[PDB]
Amino acid sequence: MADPAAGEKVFGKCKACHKLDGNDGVGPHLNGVVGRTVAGVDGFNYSDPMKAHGGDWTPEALQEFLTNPKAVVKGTKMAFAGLPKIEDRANLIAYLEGQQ
Ligand code: HEC
Repeated sequence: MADPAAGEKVFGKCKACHKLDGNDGVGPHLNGVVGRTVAGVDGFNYSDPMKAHGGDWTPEALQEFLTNPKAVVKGTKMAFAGLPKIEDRANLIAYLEGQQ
């Protein structure tokens, strides 16, 4: 279950906040976020528990952060409730590996 064309319609839930193409806006640019540090865009103003995490966004840490953002980063400035199916986050993770 890694379909990148289905991850474009799931990324329509993200793309009012997050762009990919340099702009930022409400959330940062996600252009290769799979394998980037937590708090990893030099320019965007991040929250305290996002900066105190560090490390990396793996295709596994993103799979439970994209369904409960406040369970993995407790007190994030990301105003997002969660994705429901494991196919929704796995298809989006397959999209923004290639589409960046
Ligand atoms: C606007 C209401 C948002 C929606 C909808 C989504 N996200 Fe977002 N994202 C937003 C903000 C304000 C932030 C920054 C949080 C902070 O600490 O200041 C974020 C952050 C993410 C991140 C972390 C990126 C990093 O540089 O470490 C990820 C990985 C992220 N958001 C992913 C993401 C996806 C894929 C969404 C759609 C399913 C999504 N966000 C929605 C704001 C908003």
